[PDB]
Amino acid sequence: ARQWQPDIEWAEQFSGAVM
Amino acid sequence: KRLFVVKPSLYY
Amino acid sequence: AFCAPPAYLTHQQKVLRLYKRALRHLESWCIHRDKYRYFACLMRARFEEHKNEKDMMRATQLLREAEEEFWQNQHPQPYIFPDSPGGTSFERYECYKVPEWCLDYWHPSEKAMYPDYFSKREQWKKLRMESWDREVKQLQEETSPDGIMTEALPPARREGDLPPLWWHIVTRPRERP
Amino acid sequence: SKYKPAPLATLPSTLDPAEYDVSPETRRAQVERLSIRARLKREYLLQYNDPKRVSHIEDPALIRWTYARSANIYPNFRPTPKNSLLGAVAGFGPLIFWYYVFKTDRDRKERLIQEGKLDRKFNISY
Amino acid sequence: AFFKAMLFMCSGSIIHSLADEQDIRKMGNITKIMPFTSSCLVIGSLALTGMPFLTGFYSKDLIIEAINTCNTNAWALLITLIATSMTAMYSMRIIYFVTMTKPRFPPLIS
Amino acid sequence: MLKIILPSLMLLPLTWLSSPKKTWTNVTSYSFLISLTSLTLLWQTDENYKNFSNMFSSDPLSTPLIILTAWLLPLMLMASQNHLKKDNNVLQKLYISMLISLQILLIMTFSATELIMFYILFEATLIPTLIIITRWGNQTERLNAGIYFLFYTLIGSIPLLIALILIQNHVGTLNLMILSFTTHTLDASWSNNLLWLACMMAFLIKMPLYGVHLWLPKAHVEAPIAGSMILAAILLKLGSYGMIRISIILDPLTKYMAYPFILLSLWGMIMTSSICLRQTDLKSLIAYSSVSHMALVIASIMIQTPWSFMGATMLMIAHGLTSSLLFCLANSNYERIHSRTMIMARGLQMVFPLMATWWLMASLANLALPPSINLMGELFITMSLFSWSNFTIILMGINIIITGMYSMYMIITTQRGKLTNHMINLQPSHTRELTLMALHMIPLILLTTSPKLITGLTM
Amino acid sequence: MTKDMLPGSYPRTPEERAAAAKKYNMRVEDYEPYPDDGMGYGDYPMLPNRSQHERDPWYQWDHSELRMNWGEPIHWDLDMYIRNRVDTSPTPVSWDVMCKHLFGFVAFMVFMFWVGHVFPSYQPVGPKQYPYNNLYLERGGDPTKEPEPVVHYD
Amino acid sequence: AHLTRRYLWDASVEPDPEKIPSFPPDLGFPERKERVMVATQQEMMDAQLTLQQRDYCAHYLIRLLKCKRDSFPNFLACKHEQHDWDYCEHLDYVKRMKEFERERRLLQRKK
Amino acid sequence: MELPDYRQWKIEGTPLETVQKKLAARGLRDPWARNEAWRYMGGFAGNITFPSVILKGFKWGFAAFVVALGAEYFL
Amino acid sequence: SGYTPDEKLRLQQLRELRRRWLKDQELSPREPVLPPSSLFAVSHVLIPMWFVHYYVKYHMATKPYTIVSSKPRIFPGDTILETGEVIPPMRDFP
Amino acid sequence: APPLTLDGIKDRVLYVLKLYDKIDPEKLSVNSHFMKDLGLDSLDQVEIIMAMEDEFGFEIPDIDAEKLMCPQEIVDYIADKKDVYE
Amino acid sequence: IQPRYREFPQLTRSQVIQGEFLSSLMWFWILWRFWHDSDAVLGHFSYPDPSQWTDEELGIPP
Repeated sequence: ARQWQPDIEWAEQFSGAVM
Repeated sequence: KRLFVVKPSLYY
Repeated sequence: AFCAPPAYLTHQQKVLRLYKRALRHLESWCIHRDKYRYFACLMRARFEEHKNEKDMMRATQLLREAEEEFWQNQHPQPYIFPDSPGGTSFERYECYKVPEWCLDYWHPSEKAMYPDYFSKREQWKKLRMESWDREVKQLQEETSPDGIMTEALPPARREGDLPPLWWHIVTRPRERP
Repeated sequence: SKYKPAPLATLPSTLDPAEYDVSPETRRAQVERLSIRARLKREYLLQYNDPKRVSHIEDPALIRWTYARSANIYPNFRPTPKNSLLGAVAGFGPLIFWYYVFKTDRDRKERLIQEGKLDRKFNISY
Repeated sequence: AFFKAMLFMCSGSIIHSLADEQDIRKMGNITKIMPFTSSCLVIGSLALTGMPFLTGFYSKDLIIEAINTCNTNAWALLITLIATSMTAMYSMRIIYFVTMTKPRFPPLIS
Repeated sequence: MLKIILPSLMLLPLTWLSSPKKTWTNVTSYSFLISLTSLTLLWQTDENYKNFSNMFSSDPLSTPLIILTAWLLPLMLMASQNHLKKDNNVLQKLYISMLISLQILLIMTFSATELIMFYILFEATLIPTLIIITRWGNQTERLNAGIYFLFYTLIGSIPLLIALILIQNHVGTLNLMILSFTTHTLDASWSNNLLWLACMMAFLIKMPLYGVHLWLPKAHVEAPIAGSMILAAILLKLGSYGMIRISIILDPLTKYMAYPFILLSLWGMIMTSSICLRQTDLKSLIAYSSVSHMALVIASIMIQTPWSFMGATMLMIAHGLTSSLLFCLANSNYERIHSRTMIMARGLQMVFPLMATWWLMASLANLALPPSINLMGELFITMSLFSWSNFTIILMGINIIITGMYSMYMIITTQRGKLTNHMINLQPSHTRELTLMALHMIPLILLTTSPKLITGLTM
Repeated sequence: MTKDMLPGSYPRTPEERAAAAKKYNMRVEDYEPYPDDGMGYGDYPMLPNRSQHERDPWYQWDHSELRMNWGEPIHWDLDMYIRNRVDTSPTPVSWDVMCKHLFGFVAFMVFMFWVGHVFPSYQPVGPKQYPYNNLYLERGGDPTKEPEPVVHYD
Repeated sequence: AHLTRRYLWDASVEPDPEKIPSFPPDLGFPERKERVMVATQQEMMDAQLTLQQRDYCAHYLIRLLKCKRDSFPNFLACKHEQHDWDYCEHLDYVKRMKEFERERRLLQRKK
Repeated sequence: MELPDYRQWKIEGTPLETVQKKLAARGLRDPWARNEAWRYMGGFAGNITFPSVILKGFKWGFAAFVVALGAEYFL
Repeated sequence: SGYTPDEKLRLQQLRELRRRWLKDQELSPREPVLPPSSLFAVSHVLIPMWFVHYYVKYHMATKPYTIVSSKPRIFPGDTILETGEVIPPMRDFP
Repeated sequence: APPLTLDGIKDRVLYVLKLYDKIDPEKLSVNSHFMKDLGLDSLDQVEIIMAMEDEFGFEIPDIDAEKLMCPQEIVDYIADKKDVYE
Repeated sequence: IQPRYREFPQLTRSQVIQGEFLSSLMWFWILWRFWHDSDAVLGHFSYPDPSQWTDEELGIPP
């Protein structure tokens, strides 16, 4: 129903210094 | 003797 | 259609369903009534024999043998009542069975064409809304604690109550609208 | 006996060695089955005829099905023999077959043309 | 065209008269309870067969005359003749199980 | 043409400077008027084509695409009006601006004289599409979809730039009139076969070929709607147009560098329609049908005959209209159930007996119904392919069979059956979404009444 | 929804089998994944290859014209085994003898048509005689050319 | 019944339906009178006949068509005309059977 | 509604007598034959034959034929 | 053995409710309240024939090869309306 | 082809039941059980339901035929199915 | 009109008269056009026995 926007599991992959 | 026929809307 | 089946499904109704479908396929073969009546009496004799065995390891093999010799004489085109599965007129009028909730989207130009109907319908819906919570509570406070359960749908015990889960049985569209 | 099942035209309930077992170990199986069936039936009903239920019912099994058949494929795809060979065949085999078919036809056609023979008595629009 | 239209319409009269039931095992004695429909249905079946002056002759006679006066294939001739016999057979089957035997239909007559 | 693309630019201030309550109306009405004034360039009383400047021209292949691009915008704009109705006004207006940018850039593509103009615009079209797919898609796979849809295109298009640059350094002009009258036969070397591939395997990606089509389902399934309309209606045709323009400078290499692509198109058309026969997702079913249709256009352009280019144009326009129509019809149910699964809701034609006629007509357009510009195209390219080789009808017939099957199966398992009585949220209908289907179908009937226009360069 | 409610990979442990069957709403002794040949099948159950005709027609299912319930795991092939498409219902006659009878009948028909082609049934009569040289002129004659005076006799 | 005679027994002496004028025409005929036509080509053409239909018996067909046109109501008018056409065609068919039997009796002359 | 009395559906005058006779020879008895007995009683009684069906209206047909033949003689 | 004591009561309650419902589905005598021979030939056969004859006579028979028919199948022994040319008879049969 | 009423159904059901010859025309009532009140078997009940079926021209499923053990239950079943009252 | 249970219903003169009329008209037509045109039994012309013919007619020498 609702537009999907990211969550913490989607954001945590952009915090590892090397990706 | 008569009975209500259930119809969807048929107005729009 | 109205009553839900069990799990175990003991010996007796297996035998009876065999008797029923056998008599029906015989009716199909024996088209004329005199012949079907004769051979139906003969079939009831065949079933009356071995009616009392007290050997559940003999009656079951009699059942298996009878089902096999039924399948080797299964009429390919048996009789099927219309309005029954596999037959004509089965789901014919299903295209003409519109549910009740479609009236909730009607305009106030069609509803004005049928005022007394909706006068009764609104109080029907009020009845539903009033009985719902007590109905849920009744189903909640009658759960089999051992875990196993059935599609039995207990009734209403008190007055002012309604038999639980009734709005889909009641209000089911007619078979010939 | 005188009935040979197949992948189609299956064996009925009436002739299986099962459906006549009267053991005590099949019964509790069937009973837990009926219990699950009835639990989910009462759930679907308690959601069906709840007034103030304005929407539809979500039906998560259908969603699991669609996901298993859409997105859970490549994660669980592991290349193996009978996968790689099968894919190579089913990709490049019909390709080559139709290649040689059309190639033979076109070559024969241009041959019979350049020889100055072919019956094209009225071919105008091509 | 005429045979099939008449046959199907007689069938539809027989059907809609009683309930939606379409099977000859529950049709019974239609010569008497429906004289008009039976008369027309029998006319149609007879004309479907090569009856000598009812529009089935004026083709089918020439058809079979042509096919046993031509030099094409003998198995085709033979099985077409057998099939004409079978046409007579199933026409008689309808006329028997629908129009001649005793009632098999339910007892509420409408 | 300038009189068509300056008003299209003025539609942007019309969005931003209008009231929040009188912005969809004004822009929609004025877009319809742009579509109207885009009919002056159907005044071709002669054989010579219409050059308005060094920049802009318009041939009988340009003009239908021009008109269809100008005509889709009101339809996209009204279809996009139920969703993003609860969105902030700036977000609405950004959507409108992206759609109008698509309109402008696509008109500039189909009107371009040079190939570099066409290149930079064919690639500028990626940015609105990506934004629409990503900021306004409902699901989480939209991001991977945008990446696929962008990078397939760019991978194909960089060699295209290299080949155009080569052609400029070799000839000097890169204009299409002059490349027509000055085209040297090619020496038939690997250095020129690579040129053929570089010129073609940007458009063949976008059409698409069956070897490379995975961007199109992932995008159609996940773009909100209007992106799907465009991606089915003219972005695929933006490759066919390019092939028809660029093939003239590649003779005689098309006689033998085309076997793989004709063959891939044919077999993969069969493969895609078989997929359409068995597919849980309706918005994917439409997409694989689009692949199975555009494959015929690929083969047809490869054959380079008059009948073939003709039928390609016809199929292009017809497929665009009917595919946009089918995407609208699926969105009409998705705006209520919020599910693309088709077997979920399967017993309509009770509640929506009029939309169920638009469904039927949309499908009959899809399958080969004769009095229709779909069957005219399919038949003429079938005739071209039979002239080419008589053994191709064996494949076209399998396609025809499967294409009746999946379309009628769609209709049946979506409309016919028993109503899903557990769906109280089936609201009656929108006059908006009825007018949508009417505006998609009435053109099909008109163009069937007069297909003299809808042909191409050759008729 | 979320991950634990959706499919995954082959469970390969008894506790994972149990969690998967509890996810799919099945009895653990009935759960049976696909055999891990390496494909898209993960933890999704294998169900019996039986059509939706074989389900009880009288039971008022929750999904009528599909013969399923709101849970009730869906066979992988619930786009072909529906009532509209494919029927694995039994028959009074077996597959083997049915195919044997049909193919034998067809082959006998072909053989007898060949036998009739080699043993035609001609009426004991000659060919028709056409007067003007088999109508040479009425069938594209090229009148400037002289004809071939083929002539019949009484 | 003239098919048993070649498929079952006494084969290779009964005629084939093709090659019916196998032997020459004048064998055993000291003199011959060729068959005549009475309907000329222009009449037979301008009457708009079909190629299968414009055989030796076409003049009675022309007469039948003249009847069926002029006396169009009362389409039952001229049956004698159709009788004459049918009679001439029966005689043509008898000539055809006569050629068959000639060739049959002549293949026995060999042996 | 009006219905007839249930005290007239009898087997005597039907093939149901032969049914019960063969079945008593076999050593048994048949119920329900009175239910299946209205089919063989009045109106629905009597064996109508295929000649009776196929020769329907033949009387008046032959009469009209003779009449038209006499008219043919006199005209 | 049939319905249990509770199933029978469930059934009776639902029967009462169902019968009430079906009686509530009856229409009053006022319910659908609302606000209120050759002419067939001359309005369905003659006007289309007028338009069609106009088309056939002034847009089809004008253009060259719209209407094409076979020859009128002359016979021996008739005078021709166009030229008076008498076709002769057939030579006498025996 | 007119509809059917609860009194008509009752009359027809008792008409069918007054011709089995194991149930004599007396000894029965609208609530009369078959086994305990008339000494009937199970197969006899199956034959009785067959009689109802080929009377009214429709099928009673076996699961529900196992429950019908009084003529009023039959009348209630046919009344609920065919939607008789109004 | 009314229905009738287990008994034979009263028949209208219309339907029986019309059925009798159609059937009798069929039989009249058959008798008439078979008396006149009895060319289904055999035609005006005879199938000649060829075996009994001469050979002078066929012109055969020994």
